[PDB]
Amino acid sequence: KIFKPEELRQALMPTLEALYRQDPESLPFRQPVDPQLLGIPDYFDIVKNPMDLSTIKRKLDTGQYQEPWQYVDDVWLMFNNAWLYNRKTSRVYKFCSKLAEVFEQEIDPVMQSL
Ligand SMILES: COc1ccc(N2C(=O)CCC[C@H]2c2nc3cc(-c4c(C)noc4C)ccc3n2[C@@H]2CCN(S(C)(=O)=O)C2)cc1Cl
Repeated sequence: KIFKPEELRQALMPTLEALYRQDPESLPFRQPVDPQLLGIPDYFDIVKNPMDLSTIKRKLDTGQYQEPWQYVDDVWLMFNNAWLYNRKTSRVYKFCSKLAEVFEQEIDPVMQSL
């Protein structure tokens, strides 16, 4: 099945909207991690392929995803990076987990019906 970008946007955008609707949980994920601003010079030692909601949104908006799995991969990349870098005791890690739960719940029926 070849998907039109507009069909992908239509189908997938609500799952991204669900992530943004999580407040305050999505707030650390809405822009790329800035290690200079945050004083964390080892961030890019640990995280080689950064990802965040703004990047995912731009890619969906501009039709960069050919297939739904590619979107799903970038969402999980974002989550995996945050789980890798941050300690499980941290607020950011727990918020990562909350967003991943919401994502799993929302993406499931969407993938089925694609
Ligand atoms: C709304 O939730 C938060 C709001 C602020 C915090 N923060 C603190 O509690 C301590 C001060 C720094 C701040 C904060 N920590 C961030 C961590 C990340 C991040 C992620 C994701 N993956 O690895 C790292 C590292 C990202 C942002 C963090 N911030 C603030 C939240 C919003 N900003 S910003 C100004 O760059 O857009 C920085 C953390 C959380 Cl979970």
